[PDB]
Amino acid sequence: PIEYLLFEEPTGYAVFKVKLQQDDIGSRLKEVQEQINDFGAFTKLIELVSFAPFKGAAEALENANDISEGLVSESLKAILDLNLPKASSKKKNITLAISDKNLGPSIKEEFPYVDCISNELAQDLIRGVRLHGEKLFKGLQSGDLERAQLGLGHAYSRAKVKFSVQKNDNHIIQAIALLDQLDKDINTFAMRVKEWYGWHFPELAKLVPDNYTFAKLVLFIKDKASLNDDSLHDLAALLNEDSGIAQRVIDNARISMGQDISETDMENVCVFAQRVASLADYRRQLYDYLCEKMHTVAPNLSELIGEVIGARLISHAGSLTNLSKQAASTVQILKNKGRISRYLANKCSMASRIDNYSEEPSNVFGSVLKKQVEQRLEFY
Amino acid sequence: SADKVDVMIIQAIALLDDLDKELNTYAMRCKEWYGWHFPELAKIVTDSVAYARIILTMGIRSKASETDLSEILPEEIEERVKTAAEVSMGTEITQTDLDNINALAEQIVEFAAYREQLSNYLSARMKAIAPNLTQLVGELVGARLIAHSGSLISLAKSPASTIQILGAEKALFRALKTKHDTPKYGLLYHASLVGQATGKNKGKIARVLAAKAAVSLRYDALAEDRDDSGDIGLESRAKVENRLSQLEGRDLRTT
Amino acid sequence: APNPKAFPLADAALTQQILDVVQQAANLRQLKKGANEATKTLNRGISEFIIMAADCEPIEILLHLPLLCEDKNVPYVFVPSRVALGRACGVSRPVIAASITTNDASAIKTQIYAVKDKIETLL
Amino acid sequence: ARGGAKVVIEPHRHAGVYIARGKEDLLVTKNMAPGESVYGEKRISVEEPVPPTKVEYRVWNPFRSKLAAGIMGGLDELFIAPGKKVLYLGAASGTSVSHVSDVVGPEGVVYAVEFSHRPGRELISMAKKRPNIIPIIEDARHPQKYRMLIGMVDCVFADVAQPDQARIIALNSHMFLKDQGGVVISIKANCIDSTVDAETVFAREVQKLREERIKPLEQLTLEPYERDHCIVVGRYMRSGLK
Amino acid sequence: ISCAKYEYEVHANFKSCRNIFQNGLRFNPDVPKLWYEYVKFELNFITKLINRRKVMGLINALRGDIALTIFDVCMKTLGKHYINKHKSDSKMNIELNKETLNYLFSESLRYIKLFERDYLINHVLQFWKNPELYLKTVMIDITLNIR
RNA sequence: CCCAUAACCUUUGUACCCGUGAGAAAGUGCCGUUGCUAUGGCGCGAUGAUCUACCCAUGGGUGGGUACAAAUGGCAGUCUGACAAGU
Repeated sequence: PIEYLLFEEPTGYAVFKVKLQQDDIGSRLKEVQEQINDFGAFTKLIELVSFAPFKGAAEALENANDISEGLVSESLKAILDLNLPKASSKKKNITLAISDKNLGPSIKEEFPYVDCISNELAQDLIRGVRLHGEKLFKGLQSGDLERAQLGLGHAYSRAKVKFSVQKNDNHIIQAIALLDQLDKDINTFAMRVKEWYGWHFPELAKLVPDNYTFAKLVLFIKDKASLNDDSLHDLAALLNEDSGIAQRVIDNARISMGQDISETDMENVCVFAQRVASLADYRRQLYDYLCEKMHTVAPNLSELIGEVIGARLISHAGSLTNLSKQAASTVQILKNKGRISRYLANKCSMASRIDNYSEEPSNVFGSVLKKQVEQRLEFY
Repeated sequence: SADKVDVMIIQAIALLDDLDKELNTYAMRCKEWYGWHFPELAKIVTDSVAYARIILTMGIRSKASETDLSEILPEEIEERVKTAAEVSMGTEITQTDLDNINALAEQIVEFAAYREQLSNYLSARMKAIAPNLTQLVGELVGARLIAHSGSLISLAKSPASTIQILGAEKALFRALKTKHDTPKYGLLYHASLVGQATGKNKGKIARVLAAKAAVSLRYDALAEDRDDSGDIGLESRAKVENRLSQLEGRDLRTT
Repeated sequence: APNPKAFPLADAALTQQILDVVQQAANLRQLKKGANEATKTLNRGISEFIIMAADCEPIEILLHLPLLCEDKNVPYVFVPSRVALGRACGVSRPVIAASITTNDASAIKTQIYAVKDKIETLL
Repeated sequence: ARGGAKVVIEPHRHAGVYIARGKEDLLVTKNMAPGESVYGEKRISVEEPVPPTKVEYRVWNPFRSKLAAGIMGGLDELFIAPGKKVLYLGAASGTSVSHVSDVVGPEGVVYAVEFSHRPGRELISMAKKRPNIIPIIEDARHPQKYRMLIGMVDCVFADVAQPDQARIIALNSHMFLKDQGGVVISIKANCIDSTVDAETVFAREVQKLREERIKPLEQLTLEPYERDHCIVVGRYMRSGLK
Repeated sequence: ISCAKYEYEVHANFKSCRNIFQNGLRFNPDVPKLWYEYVKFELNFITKLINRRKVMGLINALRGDIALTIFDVCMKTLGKHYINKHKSDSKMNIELNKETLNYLFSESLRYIKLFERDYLINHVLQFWKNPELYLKTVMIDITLNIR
């Protein structure tokens, strides 16, 4: 006598009402197990009654967590109070199939008059419901159970392990790869700025040391035909009239016999140089961001060597974890130079281990290893 | 008129290629850097620029669920991304990480805008340098022709067959040397007319197009007093068009 | 409140048993002694079982070894005292983790297997 | 056996497993998250015919997987196909759950189950790289505490070393395994019982399957790769074992 | 609400419509529409009660606190549940704090629009003391004090 | 399109080079605190001791191996040539 059953789902609770029991003594035979599987007989057995869907991902997480330990959440109490009829606590309780013997006494202590059954026959029915899924629901299951299943599994497991940023290092890896690409494109696009500006004007493209400030100079100085002493002092407000480059290349522009190029071409040189300027600035910003994220993630390593070098290692060895797993000699950083390097290798492997497995790690041990290798270098 | 230098054109084509490569790799990095908060967004909206603008608009999945996004999406795609926003398997992210992802996404938008600017520049510039050939074959393929063969003048002096086979030299010299049937489209294959034909008519239209392009080029690189109206391009285009209608009218199979 | 990460240690009885067998292995060259020597052996795959001190300053620099041990089903036990492990291994200095390696030309095979069971029940 | 030497891919008898012929033959499976190898195995790249894209395959090490040992020894029918769901008990890490997700492919799933926490954490990061591996970090003795997260999986692969490995597989396959669904068991006899003969351990464990209503089809000892293991391939029958 | 409507305005069973309402709130403890409607019904009922009192008189601060206790628990539930919506650093924590405050002021200003009357609004502002919004609050305060 | 929008190869520019697991050194020994004795601390190591081509008496000039850049340096030579379609 199994009057109702309670199926908890990735979304919401459902309470089914049984109509025919299956037999009890002959519960094992081939005929009766094949009727668990085949849907004509199962729909003779179970008729859906009620279904309260969960309210959000946060409650579905919380309620799965409560089922996992054993107590009864308020939504489960709500639906049970809606569906069960009020019978005597001594004579003829209302039965209920559940699939968790430990979930028994929590239900029983709330409602005194509900006797929870989980025998072979109840387990049988619950298996049947889980197999026949969503056909039984007459369409009510709003929401895609498959995607709910994925999300709920991930959220519950992530919360059991307390997954977070300070141990997350994939940010360090991606920042490294993107920094290398930025510097590659920056020097390439510097080459092309310098070539267009040189093709009308070779000598600043030979005589400016820094390509970034050259890009500022292209953004300010339009061409060799736009020249004045206020621009001289604006370069002085920029890098150096101390060198006298501004005056000298006024002379060079007065002697520069390159093509006086068209205005539209000058505007596109302008745009491309400005774009390079924005990119290089962005690179510097990301570099500082990388330093800060490292001081969160693996402070001891960073203080032991240097932030960007710790980044190099983490990207090589693949992640912080694999850096920890790595044998302390085969870690490679970049005669007696070889010996100090190998000693430092041992040290930085150990410091990486302490960063990996701690929580909010030990800049004091960053300092300890720092002074130790400093003494060895002092010997060297 | 100093606005005629094939040198700036040919290096412009090279830089256009570089732009395409770098833009794709940066959006790859952004899509998976962010998907580490919102995973299935990439697969649902595969476009780089649309992705970057989504990252500018929203920053948190539920923030997107509240916010309009439909400026840059069709609404069914909007519904998918809103629901997957409601339940991703993804995490939440801290503010500094959203900050630098955000700055990356706007930098992606800026390369897209820069490329469009460069192509508009190039189209106007080709209209200035070789407006007949531009008016015939389309200015992208015209610029690629000039880029490959180098000087506009040397391209003028090539015959018409070699303008047909200006792109496919590897397959050409392999076929010639090993006694095999030489390739037949070449670099013109991306013109709109040969992208308009069907089969053997693609091969035939590439002959007619290469010949009329040689006329157009020679009128452009040598006629010192050019009126810049591209009329030889327009005339010969009308000729090639009419050819295409005749070929595609003909029906190979019985009535 | 939950289990600390040094779990499992050993009782005094298991402690003296293990220190006994690790001494006799060090006599007969079945013992790879020290942190990264234990690590290299757990990468090669040729190690019976792992003995890790829990006294070490800090705990963490050897705490990396339970990952590989549980990756390869090779059992590990914390002994309490690192100078007791130096005691048993018979080298002059505190050894934070030693590892008893596999072999068959071994006068101490079945003694090792007995203690390996005792560990794997303790887990 | 070098960083440049080419090989000729070919497909196996199984579904979703490939062989890389060459001077020496590799058992390989197609990657899902490309570029990034997980446990250092040498992945093999190919080019395939939109302008083309490089696609990439991964070598499967038998000495570090107790499943590719079974394959590379010979199995009549393995129950993992490229469309299915594999419940995976005892998933210590990527070392094999990655490859099972490669041969399950994007349509199916693999529900990796593990109890401890540090391998759990590593499993979570990898699972974020791979969309199929739903990580469950619960004890496997009690399936009832995650009966909401899993539905009706189509094979159960089992890698525990517990001495009650029979009862744990029986619980999980009653709860979840679809009827007539494959069950792949990696017995390690020294762990399951350390005193008796390894054969005796196999007879007892196979027997317990049979009165747990898993008809065992097939049994292999996987000898040159490991000593004393045996994978038993069986079928959950549930309606008349005979 | 449809069920409540049919049992109250057709058959007049205060027990029945009451029980409908407390049950439905146990099922949905985070919908302002339902909270609104329950406060509404209690007002309608007590207005019928008070008119029954004056018509008995013609032929021959407790209820407001009922409504406002409903308001109090309504605010508690709404705050808690819209915290659980969006559920981890200090800046976004404070950001959800102000956003949730914004949400609850929106619906409580709605409650004002629902709205003896000045006594009720007094209890509302008591609830409030228990920046721009501070200004908007106090300009409403002087406006209602005039009113 | 298997990519002449490329690869090779030479040539120029820019870089580097030949696991092991237990040994290492041969009242002061040191510095300083104390007046006419108390001494402050230091005096190795599994939390890693010892091992991984040419000339001019720690120089430069040789020599090849690996990686980044360029080139109007190469491989490397630009298809056919009068008929076709309708009735």
